[PDB]
Amino acid sequence: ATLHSFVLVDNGGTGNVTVVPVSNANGVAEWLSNNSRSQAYRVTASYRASGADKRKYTIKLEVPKIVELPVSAWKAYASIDLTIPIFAATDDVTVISKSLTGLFKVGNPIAEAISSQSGFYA
Amino acid sequence: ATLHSFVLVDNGGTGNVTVVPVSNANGVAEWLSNNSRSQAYRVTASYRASGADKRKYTIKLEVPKIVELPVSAWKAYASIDLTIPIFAATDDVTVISKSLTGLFKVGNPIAEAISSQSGFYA
Repeated sequence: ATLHSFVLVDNGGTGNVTVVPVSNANGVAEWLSNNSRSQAYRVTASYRASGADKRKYTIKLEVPKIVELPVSAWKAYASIDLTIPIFAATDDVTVISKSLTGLFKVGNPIAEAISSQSGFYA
Repeated sequence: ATLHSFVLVDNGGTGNVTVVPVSNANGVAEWLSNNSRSQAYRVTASYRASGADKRKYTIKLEVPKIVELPVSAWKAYASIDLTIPIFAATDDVTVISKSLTGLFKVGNPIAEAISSQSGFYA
């Protein structure tokens, strides 16, 4: 099942965040941490076709900060649109995922930049 | 230096993909694999202010899959927009990354969905 509960944040066992499936309504897949709107981790995902030869994916993530904001959004917002051409059932496309996870890997440039409130400097 | 070479694809030593900073054209960052246009792994990144109290990140990725298309290609295209408000120097926001990786961690609903050329079903 593609729609199943998963650890979104892995702190190594203690302080893990689990998002559970709460909807699959007319296209949109929705995951949600067991919190109140304001404090909940969110994941939304759709899957459609882009023109003739490709498939499109629209993912959205909302992560709250620990620490004006009754129900107000002191959340970080992410939006991903991955457009991949249709491939034969025998092909291996694990690549894109490993590249995505490679982007946000801790100790990597971009991962490091998001943490310093910094840009990309030489 | 945020503009520093990194491993985007980690295959456990043999067949890793290193991306090197090639430009920083007065804004956008750009990492490329030592390959000809057609076959290279590509990364880009902007960093700008979104209104009064937040900042935005604009990341795009091109994942060539060795799989008509000479210069045109079986490229997987990703595009991330990450809106994050202003946070104190002392603050820990590493949860953003941890979340980003979670989402694309292999063995997870999403990594699993982009493989089978599937959507979110039960």
